[PDB]
Amino acid sequence: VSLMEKLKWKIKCIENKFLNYRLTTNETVVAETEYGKVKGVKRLTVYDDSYYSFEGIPYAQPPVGELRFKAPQRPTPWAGVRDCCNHKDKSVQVDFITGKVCGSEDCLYLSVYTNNLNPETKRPVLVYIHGGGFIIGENHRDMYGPDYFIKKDVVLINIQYRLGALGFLSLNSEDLNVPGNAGLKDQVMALRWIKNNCANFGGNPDNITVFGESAGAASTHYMMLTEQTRGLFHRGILMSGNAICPWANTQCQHRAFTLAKLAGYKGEDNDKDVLEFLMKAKPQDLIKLEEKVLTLEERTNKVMFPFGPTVEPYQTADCVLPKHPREMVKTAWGNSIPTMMGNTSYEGLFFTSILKQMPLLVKELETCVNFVPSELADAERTAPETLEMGAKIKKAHVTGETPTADNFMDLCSHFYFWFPMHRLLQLRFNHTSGTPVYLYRFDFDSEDLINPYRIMRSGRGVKGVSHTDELTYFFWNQLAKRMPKESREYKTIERMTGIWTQFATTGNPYSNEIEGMENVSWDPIEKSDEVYKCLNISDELKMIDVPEMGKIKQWESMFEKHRDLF
Repeated sequence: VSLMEKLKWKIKCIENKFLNYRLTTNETVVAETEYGKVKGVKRLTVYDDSYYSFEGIPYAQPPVGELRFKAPQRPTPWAGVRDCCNHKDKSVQVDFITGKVCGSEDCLYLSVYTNNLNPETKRPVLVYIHGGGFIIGENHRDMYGPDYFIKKDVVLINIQYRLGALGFLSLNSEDLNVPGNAGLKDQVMALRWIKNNCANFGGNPDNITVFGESAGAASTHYMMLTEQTRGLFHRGILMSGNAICPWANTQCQHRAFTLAKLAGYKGEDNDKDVLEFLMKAKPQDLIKLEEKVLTLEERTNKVMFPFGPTVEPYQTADCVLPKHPREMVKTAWGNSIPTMMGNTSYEGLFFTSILKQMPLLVKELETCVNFVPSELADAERTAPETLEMGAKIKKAHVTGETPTADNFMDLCSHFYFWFPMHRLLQLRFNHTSGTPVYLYRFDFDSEDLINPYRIMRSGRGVKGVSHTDELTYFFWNQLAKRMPKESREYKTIERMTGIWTQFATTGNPYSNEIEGMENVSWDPIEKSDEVYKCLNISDELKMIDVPEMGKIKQWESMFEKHRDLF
């Protein structure tokens, strides 16, 4: 991020300080939880709405010392009242704007929001799991403010969970009890807290919706796959992601050793000596080195993060992922709850800045071997079969005689999002009770209202709807402003939160009370459908055939000889 955007960010952080004080009221309230009482407070919004706010509710013991890299433990209860009028630290991470390590190991908290603590009827509960590649993110309201959602009569809960190597270190040796996925286990403990405590805030424990974007969508999907969460919630929404995405998991068991070596470890490649080393290290020191762990080959093979969700090397009581995601789909309890999935209309547009900085990436489309699904390719990417499959991908996305940045970004939309969605839909149809899945396509472009990911990506002035652009219309953030009610942006906020709230309530995203839906016939996708239908969300709401269908089928064709792997 440039100096100019850094200095502006800093000014916005100071302004958000002052705004937050002005919107804090003196109406404190006290709620009961299974571990003790919590004090929260009424806050106002810039639209002059109000909501009750509880931040910093612990759902697990701080994972420090001997608990580092381990499954979460339940928290210590308290006899008095805990002050929850203020946020806690985020998980240790690199700050996307400053580039400095920030956060704390003491990060296992959630926040609860609602416009009415004592409603006549218990309300739908929506739980947001934030994205950020499993390496950044938070539930702070300067990024994820509930100010738009609390216009609806819902309970909204935003959770945190361990990130990076501290959340996703994995070691083969069963004796060490570091199987991996600690951060996903964090999410599990949070969802258990929510089911067992949302009643205290007017929530219906029998009508919970989990949703998330990007890594939060992969997370929502993991929470729909694992037996650990069976029946804990009742709808799911996957926004630009799922667990089949190539970036959403990784067999990272050898990278603990690699990280240790980067941090100055001398010794053998041996799980116990490496763990004992990492257990001593300053948490900041490990997180700063994480961007250096992936090898050239791994990066070439499109492995996106060194640590992340993994198939656990051995089964334990708290095992979240005992098998690969595709195998887990075959028995998943979440296949049989109402589900909504969607993507934006130009997902890969996110990588505009990366392609300007490393223009030689475009030459990857000369053969496209690096984008062949890794289960079909070779690490070398030189096998004749890999070349043949790469030629198929190239036909799908290279439009002229010279591959272009636009072509690269289009390819990325499919590699990272549309193709794994198609794979998931087809696999799920074979293993479900018949509960509906609805598709949306977010296609609303504005720069009058933005969110911090646009700064992170240097995407100001870039026309089109990138990965993360829809979040602006769901959550307040410290770059936002009050929009006029007749503005296209305000209308889109009402539409997006209205649709999500409607789906959370009934399992059907359609509502006649949502402006622009008068002629919308939004049917769920059927197994028999050759072509997916979706609600395209622009200035108008229109049911259309997914424009991406043709390319989706071309990617599918790579599995013609290997249909069991599709």
